[PDB]
Amino acid sequence: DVQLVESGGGLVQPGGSRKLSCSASGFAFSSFGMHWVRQAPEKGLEWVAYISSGSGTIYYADTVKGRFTISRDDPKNTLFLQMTSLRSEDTAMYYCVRSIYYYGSSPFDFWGQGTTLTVSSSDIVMTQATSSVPVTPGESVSISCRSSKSLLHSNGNTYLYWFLQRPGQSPQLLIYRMSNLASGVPDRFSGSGSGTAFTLTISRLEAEDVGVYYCMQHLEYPLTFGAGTKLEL
Amino acid sequence: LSAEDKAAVERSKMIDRNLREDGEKAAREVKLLLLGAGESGKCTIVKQMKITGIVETHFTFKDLHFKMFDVTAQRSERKKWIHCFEGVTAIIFCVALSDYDLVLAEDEEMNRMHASMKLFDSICNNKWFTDTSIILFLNKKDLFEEKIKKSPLTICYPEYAGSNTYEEAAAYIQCQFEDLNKRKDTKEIYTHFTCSTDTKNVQFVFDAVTDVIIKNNLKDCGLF
Amino acid sequence: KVSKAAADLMAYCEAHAKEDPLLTPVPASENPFRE
Amino acid sequence: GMVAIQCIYALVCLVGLVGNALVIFVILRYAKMKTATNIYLLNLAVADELFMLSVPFVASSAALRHWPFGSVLCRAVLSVDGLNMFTSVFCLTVLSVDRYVAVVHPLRAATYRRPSVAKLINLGVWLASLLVTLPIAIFADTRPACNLQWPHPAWSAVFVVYTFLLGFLLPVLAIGLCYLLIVGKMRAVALRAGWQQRRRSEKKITRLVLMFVVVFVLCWMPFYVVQLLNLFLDATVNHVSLILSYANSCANPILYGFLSDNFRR
Amino acid sequence: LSQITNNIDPVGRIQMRTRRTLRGHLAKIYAMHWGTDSRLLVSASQDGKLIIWDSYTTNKVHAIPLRSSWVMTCAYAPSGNYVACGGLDNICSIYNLKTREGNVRVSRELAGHTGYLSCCRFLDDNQIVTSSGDTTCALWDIETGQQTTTFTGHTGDVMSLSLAPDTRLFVSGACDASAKLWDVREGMCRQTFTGHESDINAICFFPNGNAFATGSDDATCRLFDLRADQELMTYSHDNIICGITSVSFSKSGRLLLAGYDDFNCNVWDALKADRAGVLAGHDNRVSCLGVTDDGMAVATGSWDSFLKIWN
Ligand SMILES: Cc1ccc(S(=O)(=O)N[C@@H](CCN)C(=O)N[C@@H](Cc2ccccc2)C(=N)O)c2ccccc12
Repeated sequence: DVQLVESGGGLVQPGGSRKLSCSASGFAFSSFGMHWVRQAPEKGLEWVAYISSGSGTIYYADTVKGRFTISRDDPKNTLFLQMTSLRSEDTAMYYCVRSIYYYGSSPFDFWGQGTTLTVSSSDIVMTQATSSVPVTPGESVSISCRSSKSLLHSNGNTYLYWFLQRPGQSPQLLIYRMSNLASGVPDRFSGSGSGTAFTLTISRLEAEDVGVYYCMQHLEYPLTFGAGTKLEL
Repeated sequence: LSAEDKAAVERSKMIDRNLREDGEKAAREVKLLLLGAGESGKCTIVKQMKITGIVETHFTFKDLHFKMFDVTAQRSERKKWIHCFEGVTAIIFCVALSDYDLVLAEDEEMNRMHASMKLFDSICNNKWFTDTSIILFLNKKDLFEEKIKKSPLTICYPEYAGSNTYEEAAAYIQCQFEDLNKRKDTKEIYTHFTCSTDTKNVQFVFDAVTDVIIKNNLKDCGLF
Repeated sequence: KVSKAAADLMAYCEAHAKEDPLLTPVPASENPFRE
Repeated sequence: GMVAIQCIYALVCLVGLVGNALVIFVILRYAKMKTATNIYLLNLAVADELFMLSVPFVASSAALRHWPFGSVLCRAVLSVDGLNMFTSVFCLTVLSVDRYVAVVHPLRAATYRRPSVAKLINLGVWLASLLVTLPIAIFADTRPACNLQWPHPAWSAVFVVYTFLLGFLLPVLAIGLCYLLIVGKMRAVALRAGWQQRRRSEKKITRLVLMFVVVFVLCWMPFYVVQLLNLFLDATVNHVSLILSYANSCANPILYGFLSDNFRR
Repeated sequence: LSQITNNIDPVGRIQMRTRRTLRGHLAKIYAMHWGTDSRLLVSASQDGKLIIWDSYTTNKVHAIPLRSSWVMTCAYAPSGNYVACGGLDNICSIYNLKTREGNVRVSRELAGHTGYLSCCRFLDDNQIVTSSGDTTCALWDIETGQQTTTFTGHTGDVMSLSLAPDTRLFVSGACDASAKLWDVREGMCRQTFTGHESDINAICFFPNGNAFATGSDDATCRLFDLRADQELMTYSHDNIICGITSVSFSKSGRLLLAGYDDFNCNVWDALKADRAGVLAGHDNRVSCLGVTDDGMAVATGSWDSFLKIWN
């Protein structure tokens, strides 16, 4: 049973630090790349920091580069995120995501619950050209997304990830490599595209597919998510 | 592109490092293998350890780890799996001194001493264990000396005629097992007396495997 | 009859020889094994 | 008589050239830098060939009684000549220490005999050798011969004895202590394993570890004692003294790799 | 069959260039297997480690720490989810590659055999054929772990296995110079294959499915059929005085990959038994060999801890 619970419940005053914690359970925390994703109230996701197995590759986003610090503990299975020099734009959920990298892998599988922290008051741009699609169940729904750079590489695969976030829940992967569904997802999500334009078709929509869609690229750091296609009933 | 292949290479290089210590942890420890025919008397060598498919035993003595393997019951011919153990420190042998009079209960025409000696030559003269040392043990020395005062000992070797004393025969059969080997220029043969009395002969095999790993270290230095 | 049964391999080797990179020469760019 | 002196000059170069060409062949085709020892053997193998980059100039200039090439290149050829003889000395020293720590402390040498550390310590003694070689650049001059020029005799005396200790005395004492402790514990293991009689394998080692040290002396000590005769001489004692010193690195290929069964296999 | 096939001849000299060399192992390699994707291949070595190699980038996908270092066989399922490893311990520990955790967890252990496990091959995610050293083979499961069908018809020790394209019938040779075509549905042999004289070591099916190659330790290979069962050709030559450890076919079934244990491999003509290519470069005796289902490259494994990819 994979579980990613975060701690540090409480707003922070500008001019100090919070240094929240995140523990892991049900999986080998040492052999997974931990990601940090922020989400302000009704806003698009944004990658913050990523550490690999053994604290080897530690990347930060230009918004947090030089301000936030990530530190993991393999013997403790606990991820410490030291956040200093905070401001009002740091108000988000701070999702914690695990990821393992190999051929046929499923990156960004499990998302943490996140800590909704509030504060006392180039890069590949992923655009979806659509923010809200009010559609009741009864017909098929297809959601597209664009990219500033062509995601077609030389090896053959196209690195694209879809995430569905339900109201009050954490996102989870839909299709990795733009054509391969993750574990635990029925064959309803069919991903298509070529280079820049992409398509995610749903043959039959249920109460499980109603949420915000994100199209994230994993080409260059910092990682950028989609605009956010919200669904209504 | 280095998008996700860098993390894949970093993961591969991470387990490339992890597999390096595991190879070094397995290299610093002594890997031993013991053989023997029916009633080989292997209960002595497996009892000094501090602790279908073969049995494996771990025991650490004198700040040195030993990985001893017990063949046990293997109805399969050794020709198809004796090359897997090519690289052990010093293969162990366990011959019973009480096998000169009793014959094998297979065809009523083959002596146990000659059958064990035929297995010693089959294990020593092969294209796999040319360099690995052999450590043969003379089990049940009290049972052997009890029967030598009643038997002429000529049952096994008919061309022999000497004294029927333990110290004489233990040294005579020691040189006899040291004549069936043809690789006298590459491998070394050890001989010791093992029994329930005067036990704790692990100091002999500890000094024996120390001699082999140093001979292996001299090969590492390029001196042989 | 085993003589013509031996010739049955001609119907499978000569028909699948086009998609065999080992028997027929293939460019290095199409092969994923490149330096 | 310079006929026999010039004859052995080509003999040292020819016999050593075919020797190093065989060592380079048997290493990068069979060993392929397996561990630290084969990497250390590869160090002196190319250092001997780097030493053969200077032997055609010394043999021909000796017949010319001095150095007619120039001054800018002579200071460079003497630097690399002093660099390789420092490299060959430093190589045999740590290798003997590596051979000492490998047989005496097998569990401790498992972390130091890695191919990673072997390459760092390989060039690590290279930069350390230039550290003892750069004094040849601080006082490099040509006053027609092409030798070292010192302003005071006390400076020339303290310098030749500085490279006598850290270049000859201390390294030959290290290889002697390392090899003696190797055969010392090897004999101690013989008495503990029940082999009180000296076996043929240990006799082969004690003669090999003694041959490495005894040749290193009778080939470098004659080169060091004649330089002290230059400090305070004969016109026929310097020609063959360098010949036997140049024959050291020329006979080392057939001494360390040919005698051992690890390279010829 | 040399009187037939007058239209073909040895195609010059097959020169397969060494493209990739898998480094990282520290012991003797003994088994390997490929897949349809032809990018991930399993390999077993005497160091107690099961590595899932990446064929195109020479990277290690997984490093499974084996409990028994004396592993002699390993298999790669077509689903890419489970891999087996049998050896002297007779414990076919089938692991689970694609798991929810990071480390590879064992799915089911098979400790029902008595002889040494020689070869194992995955039929699917539910059935697996694993041979043993007690002169018999058995069909095993994963979710529960038992022997659905035990084939007891060989007088010698089985060494290798091979699966048909449909995985409904398989041939298997033993040390008694006897091979038998076993069935999976009813579970008994139809006709034996006795044409050799020494210990059969390697068995591999023909890509068409109506034939298979047999490799014994008498320095020769043979090609038997499944309809009339009579030897058509012999891969005998006086230049080979060594044994045989592996045999395989290409995608077209024309270039037979014979992994002789003389430190070099040989690419034999599968229709005329003529030396077409000699893959040399291995520093030790080869033990395993496998051709990808795509047919792009051929991986050869020796006891020098090196896995060479030929293309
Ligand atoms: C004890 C000692 C004395 C003198 C020098 S030294 O700095 O004088 N160099 C050496 C180089 C010998 N390999 C030399 O004795 N060189 C000759 C022969 C020669 C060499 C190259 C070109 C031409 C001739 C000479 N007459 O220069 C030393 C250098 C390093 C270490 C110890 C030294």
